[PDB]
Amino acid sequence: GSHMKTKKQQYVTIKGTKNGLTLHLDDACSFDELLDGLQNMLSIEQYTDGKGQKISVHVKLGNRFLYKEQEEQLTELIASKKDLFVHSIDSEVITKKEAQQIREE
Repeated sequence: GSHMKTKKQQYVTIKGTKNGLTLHLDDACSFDELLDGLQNMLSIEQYTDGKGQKISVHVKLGNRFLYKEQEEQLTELIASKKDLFVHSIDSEVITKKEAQQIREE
């Protein structure tokens, strides 16, 4: 029946039906395996909107520190033809460190 709802703290929503891919995750220190899964699935399935595919991946996680490089590598495939409205951004913490990738292992 009718029931008034208050505000939310941590919600998840993914829109990829007749449009591009608009998803918004609002959770910190939590896994987004149920988010990244659909993200890739929908992008491969169909991102054909018809008017203007909105491919805005807004991962408002926080101090979760997601591996952008993991998503970026797959994004590179679309970046070569980023004529659509694609915009992905998270909430990582900038770290000024010399992370030299040198492995003698």
